[PDB]
Amino acid sequence: VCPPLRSRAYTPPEDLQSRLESYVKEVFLPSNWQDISLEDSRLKFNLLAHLADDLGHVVPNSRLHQMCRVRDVLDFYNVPIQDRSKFDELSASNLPPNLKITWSY
Amino acid sequence: TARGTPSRFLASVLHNGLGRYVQQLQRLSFSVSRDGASSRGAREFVEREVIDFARRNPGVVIYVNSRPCCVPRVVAEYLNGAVREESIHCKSVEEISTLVQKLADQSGLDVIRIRKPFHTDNPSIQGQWHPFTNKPTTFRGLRPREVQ
Repeated sequence: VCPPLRSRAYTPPEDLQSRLESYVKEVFLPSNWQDISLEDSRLKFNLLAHLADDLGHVVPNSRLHQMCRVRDVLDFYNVPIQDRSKFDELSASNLPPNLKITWSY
Repeated sequence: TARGTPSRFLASVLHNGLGRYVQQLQRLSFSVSRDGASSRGAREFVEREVIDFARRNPGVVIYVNSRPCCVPRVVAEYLNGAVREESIHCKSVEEISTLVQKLADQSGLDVIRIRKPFHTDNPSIQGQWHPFTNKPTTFRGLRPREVQ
């Protein structure tokens, strides 16, 4: 009944531009579509909800007001997020042979 | 005070810098907490500084334990067999980096009073003074007030 816990790990797709273009066209057409304002709540909600369900990653509450234009949305979705433990982060930092790290947790 | 404390002469481990210099520090163990304010600096050290230190000092083996602890510590072991335990509790990254570098520079010799600021195994080249140096010899080796 309870879905498995989702990783925060997100890698920006190469074809992100085309995806965003199509979704903007669907939700809203004008030239310089990057400069389309999201002042209207209905349109903004629709766009962001679609992108969240499709990409599996959502804009946080803190960053919502910052999403003034479509350009800002594009900027946000081209930023990678890595979800891994600190132990994993240290291990995959290309450690020299003399350095050894253990985790007792 | 000196009278209240042990002393030693200035020494090296195995004539360290005579043939080739060998770094005395051998192993360096860090105990760091994942959560805990004491190990904050220590964590940041492990994040940025320890990798570079390890690269700079290949002769030293660095162990990072990452366990629950109220006070984080660094344990330094030397070739002569000395063990030094140093608390990095509530220290900045700069302070820890300083301390760790000091441990690398130090030998395993005890930090007690050093009796003489110099040590030589061949103090004399011309020959150590004795009473008969700067004394003239006499004919037939006659003592004072000796008839024959």
